Amino acid sequence: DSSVIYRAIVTSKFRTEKMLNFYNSIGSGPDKNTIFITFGRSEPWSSNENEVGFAPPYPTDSVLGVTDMWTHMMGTVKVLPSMLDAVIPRRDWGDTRYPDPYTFRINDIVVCNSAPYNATESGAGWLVYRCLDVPDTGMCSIASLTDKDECLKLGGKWTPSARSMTPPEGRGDAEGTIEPGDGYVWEYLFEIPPDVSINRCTNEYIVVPWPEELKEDPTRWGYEDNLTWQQDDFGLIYRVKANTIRFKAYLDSVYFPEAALPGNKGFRQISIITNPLEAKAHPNDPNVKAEKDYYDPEDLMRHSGEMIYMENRPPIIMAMDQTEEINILFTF
Amino acid sequence: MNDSSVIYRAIVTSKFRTEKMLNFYNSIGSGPDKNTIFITFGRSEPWSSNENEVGFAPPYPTDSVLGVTDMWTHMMGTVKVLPSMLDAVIPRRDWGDTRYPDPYTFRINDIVVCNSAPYNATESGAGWLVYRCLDVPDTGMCSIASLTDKDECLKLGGKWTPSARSMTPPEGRGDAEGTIEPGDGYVWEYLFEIPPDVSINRCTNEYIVVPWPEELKEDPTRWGYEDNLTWQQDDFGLIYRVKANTIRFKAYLDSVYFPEAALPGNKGFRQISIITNPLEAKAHPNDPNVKAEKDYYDPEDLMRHSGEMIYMENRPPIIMAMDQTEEINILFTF
Amino acid sequence: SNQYRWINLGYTANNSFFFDDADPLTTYIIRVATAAQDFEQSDWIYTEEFETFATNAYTFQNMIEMQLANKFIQEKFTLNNSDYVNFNNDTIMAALMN
Repeated sequence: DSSVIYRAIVTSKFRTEKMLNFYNSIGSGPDKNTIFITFGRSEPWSSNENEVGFAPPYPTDSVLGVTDMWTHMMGTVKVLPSMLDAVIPRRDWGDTRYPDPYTFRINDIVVCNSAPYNATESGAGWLVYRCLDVPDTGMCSIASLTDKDECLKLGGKWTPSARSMTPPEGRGDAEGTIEPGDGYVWEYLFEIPPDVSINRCTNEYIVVPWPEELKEDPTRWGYEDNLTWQQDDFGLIYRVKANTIRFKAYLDSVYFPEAALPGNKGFRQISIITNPLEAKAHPNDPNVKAEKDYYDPEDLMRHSGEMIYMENRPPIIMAMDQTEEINILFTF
Repeated sequence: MNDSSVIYRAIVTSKFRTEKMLNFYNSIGSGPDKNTIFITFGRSEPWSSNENEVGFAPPYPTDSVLGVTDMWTHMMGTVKVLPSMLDAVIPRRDWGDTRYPDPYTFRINDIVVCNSAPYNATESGAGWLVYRCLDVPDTGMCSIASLTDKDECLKLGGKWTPSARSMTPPEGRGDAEGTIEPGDGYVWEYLFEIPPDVSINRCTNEYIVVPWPEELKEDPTRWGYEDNLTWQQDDFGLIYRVKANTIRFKAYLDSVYFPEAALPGNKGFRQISIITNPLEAKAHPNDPNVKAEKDYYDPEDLMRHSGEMIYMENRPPIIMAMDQTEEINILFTF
Repeated sequence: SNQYRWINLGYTANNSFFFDDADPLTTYIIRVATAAQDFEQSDWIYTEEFETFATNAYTFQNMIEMQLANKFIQEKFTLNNSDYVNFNNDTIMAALMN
């Protein structure tokens, strides 16, 4: 083939913006989408449900698959923007329950300061660091090569063969070097207040703030001090390359009118629909867009709004305890 | 995880691919919150010894800042992409053209255009009417992809090549509610209107434009609604029903806006990016800062590395001689 | 892929269809796939290259008073030649054997 050829790749930063686009898209007024979570499907399918494996009916996106859904919907909850949050993969420094506790690739964000085996500063904060460099020893990445720098040119991912003693101790970029001792040049990036970490962060993911909550104070997030050639560089959601978002809601918040049915027989399939219209008595009424807080699905028009996601799952009967949690973590 | 006791099934459907796209365009607007877009132009360096030729290609860019930084070094000028220029598209299949491989056929769910041309022209006061798609293939004669055959195997299997031609594929605006079925089989489902003005402008040899909601909901009868009772079913808007799921924006690079650069010999070597929400020179560094609203900013005044780079590309020569405008088409599925 | 051809045996709405023919000491290599209305076909899966046996076998139950002619066994069952006597078709008969 002889022709002009161009080699192009979308940057990862495109994703985080797209993520930032789904957030802010939640609001009351028009042009702001409103998402609902739906459960429903009270009646059991087959008899092999409640057994092991066996799979559910695989859900389809056709019109027939939507119609029945609206007939079985037991209840719904409206997602408010507050209960949605950004998230990133968390690597706790020097934790033995996750791979490579003492070793780190060229750039990997790693939280420290939480749990005793990493100490660094006190006054909590759950400090986080990007790690800009590594000791040079040990064979790494493509083919053989030998040395770090040559392995850093020609692409490559260099894994240090020397355990990194002690966590990153400082508040500012490139905390390594400056002493005969080893370690490598971690770079502070923000902080996580203790109050949010007990709620908003699970052990799989650590929250990173929306470029909003960083306003109405930065300090709570330990971002109060920064180089910032720009007046702000305010949103750091780009700095981490945060690729994903996470939802959380308590099942006490979802609204079941019947209130004895979801408990006795589980909701077998969950789907999330967008922009439902309110109940219209007859096609004599103008189209209104759904607001307030609960919506017994009787008050939702059938096929009223489009549905981005369907799940089919075995019965997942729910206890009425005031804590059980939805997750539904989006990867945008 | 793997092979868990419980096994669940999740479609993610189509619409999420489209609805996510809508949120992208739904804020391009003017203000602090609306994060406008800017395309950008390229490198002056011969880029290699073998530069102009067919074989070989620019080196693959890198997402790392080490590659982000060289653009603002090697870049000249940024055209702006207005909200009006970006557009959502569809492959534009049309019946009757001999140039494209299969003249009619158009199996099961496919988008057609007619009345666009010599061969397909009918009933034209409306220009292109035709974004309507096929509801059902015609009766039998479908020999489909595997062994089995009959009007059955679409369900357990693939798609039908009906083997019979279609005739009179033009159609009225449509039947009340559900739509027309003029000939043998080949039921047709009428999909919007597409007036002629937007056609000759914002369509192309490939693809086609679909309106966004907030236009049609604003104005029926230009794009031609109120025939559709299924409209009041789910508000106006319909970018979903078309299953658009793709977005492209374009930019006009006119050598007049960049009179420097455009001299006898400019070689415009590769690099043509995209970006978001840049900022002004700021004069002396201490100051407030402003969102950048003015077209064709020069590379200087942009606060080197302001905003975040959302795209990258390398096209080895281009040309960019004076008086020859440049039209860049870039197509995303987001 | 230089061989095997393939032979479609049809489709089924439940797992585990029962197959016939397959002349002895030949065939082998079954393969299956799944499909639906809205989904693209999955990938084929092969089973452990089996092989058919020499003749056939049966163990049948009936009254202890009744006995079976060895031809009716050999023709219809252990050699699997149908149409010998098809109880769905033929008229049979009965005689009193003094």
